[PDB]
Amino acid sequence: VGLPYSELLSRFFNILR
Amino acid sequence: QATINIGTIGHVAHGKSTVVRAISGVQTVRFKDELERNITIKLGYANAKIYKCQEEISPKCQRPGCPGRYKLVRHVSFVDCPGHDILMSTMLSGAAVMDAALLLIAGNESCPQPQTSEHLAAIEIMKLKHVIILQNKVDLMREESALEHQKSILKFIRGTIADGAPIVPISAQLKYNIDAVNEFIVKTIPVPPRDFMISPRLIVIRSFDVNKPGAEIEDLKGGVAGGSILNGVFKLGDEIEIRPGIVTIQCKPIFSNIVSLFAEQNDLKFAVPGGLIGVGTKVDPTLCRADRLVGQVVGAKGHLPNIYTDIEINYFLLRRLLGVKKQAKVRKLEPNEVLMVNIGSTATGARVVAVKADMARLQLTSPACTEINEKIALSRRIEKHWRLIGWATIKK
Repeated sequence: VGLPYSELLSRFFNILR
Repeated sequence: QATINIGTIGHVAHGKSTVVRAISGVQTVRFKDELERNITIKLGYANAKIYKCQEEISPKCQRPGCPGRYKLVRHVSFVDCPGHDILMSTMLSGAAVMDAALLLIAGNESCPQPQTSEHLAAIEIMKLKHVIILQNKVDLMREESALEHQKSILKFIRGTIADGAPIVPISAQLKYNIDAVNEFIVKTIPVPPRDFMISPRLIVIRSFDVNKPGAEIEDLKGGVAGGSILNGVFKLGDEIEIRPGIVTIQCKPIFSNIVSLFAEQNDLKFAVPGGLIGVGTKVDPTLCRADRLVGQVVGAKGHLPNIYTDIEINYFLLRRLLGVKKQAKVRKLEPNEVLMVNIGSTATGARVVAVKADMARLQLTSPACTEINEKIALSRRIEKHWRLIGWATIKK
């Protein structure tokens, strides 16, 4: 599924330098 | 030791090595001065740890809050092949050695990339649908663009034998989001069972001398074969026949008693299958010189694999080819033409004797060894370098 992925992506975006 | 052979797949200059580094810390090296700047010939090796926080990369739970220490799950080893359409033989060899796959797609680079597609196809062919998909160069892409890319990928993966294979957005350089990947490694990839009594067979991909420049001969080392086991726990102190042989034109199999069976970073008593292993044998390090033990079969002494040149193949092909942008029509196979037949680890140059309905008879210019039925990926020369046409099984 690409929505338990969506959350991950969001998290990644949040914690970028 | 190493519990499951997990392979890494992706496009050339995307960062498979980088990904490996991010995961493990163990470097694939990138070597021979050509490959220091550019791209490897040999497989890249790394040993990753799984000790889960249940109350991980290191066996201590000081980091994720709860001081209840990292609970041992597994130890996994990497099978990182070259993702170049010139050097595909190595990739093919890796494929019928692996138990599971790991896909790598870049953000800013396109979704129907040819090499990646080819790799995927190969994986599908050789029973490797356990693919964890990784979005790699996402530390470059927009909040919308990335999403679009993902959607496109999803669309692509609908008619493939991969159906709902998990996608993770990682940075291999910045070290983020790999927790999910780790979780999946236990979640989506269970290890397929590998027992005691299934006849012991070793598949060699690498030849190694540990003969260092500077030493004296009164302090010598034997030949080390870098190869994987997919059946039979090889224990210390056994005799071996390597069966594709040594060339005289006729070939004669090589006989070697076990010096060592080395896995992880420390030599062990045993070598439990589903892992890639460095096997010290009494054989000369002069035959383990550079890349001589590549695509050779090793059996425990008192065994009969057969060294075939004339082969009964059951073949199946595509409508339209891969390796190219320009996905060209599959024109029918032409008789007495040099194909490349990849069987487990071999990459033999074969000439077609006959073309039937679903069967083909092949002449081998280099002899390969069939113990079972043996899994085949086929390749052809249309556009200079070798493109992937289809797949086969030896009907024996």
